Amino acid sequence: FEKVELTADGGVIKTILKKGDEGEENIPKKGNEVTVHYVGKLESTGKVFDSSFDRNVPFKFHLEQGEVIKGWDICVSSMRKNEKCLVRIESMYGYGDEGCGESIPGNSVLLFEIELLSFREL
Ligand SMILES: CO[C@H]1C[C@@H]2CC[C@@H](C)[C@@](O)(O2)C(=O)C(=O)N2CCCC[C@H]2C(=O)O[C@H]([C@H](C)C[C@@H]2CC[C@@H](O)[C@H](OC)C2)CC(=O)[C@H](C)/C=C(\C)[C@@H](O)[C@@H](OC)C(=O)[C@H](C)C[C@H](C)/C=C/C=C/C=C/1C
Repeated sequence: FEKVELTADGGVIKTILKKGDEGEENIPKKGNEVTVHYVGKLESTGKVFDSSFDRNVPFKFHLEQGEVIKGWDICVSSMRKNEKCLVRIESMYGYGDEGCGESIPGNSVLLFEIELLSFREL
């Protein structure tokens, strides 16, 4: 499995589950609205905290605008259209010491599957 470090400290590590368009490297760019599916779980307890797959509602955000946690901007920036990946995001690139509400404690390593479906620009 194609497995790579997206930050030099190993804080964001991506394993490719299914290769996308690697032949033509069809990759989104900063500012593009991206459409993905995802599932997120805590590495510590294994608890799944969210799944757009189970909702069956694809998730949209603008890439590299700080709309999402840094490890996501870094991860999705590296994905080819139709790629499915597993990404491990250390707390510094996630929610840090604060965590996120009742579902994500402080100092949490996060594991997400992300599937890049589509992207667009105005
Ligand atoms: C119901 O489900 C939520 C998503 C939930 C929230 C809580 C968590 C556990 C989680 O379960 O997703 C989760 O799985 C998670 O950790 N995610 C979601 C998928 C992307 C990665 C991560 C994340 O960054 O969430 C994000 C995290 C929770 C908060 C941000 C982290 C980065 C930091 O820089 C931001 O500060 C600004 C805050 C939430 C989001 O991905 C969304 C889309 C973005 C916003 C809320 C903020 O960026 C915001 O600015 C204020 C905006 O500018 C936006 C686009 C305005 C529009 C109208 C709002 C859309 C809201 C959609 C929210 C929905 C689908």
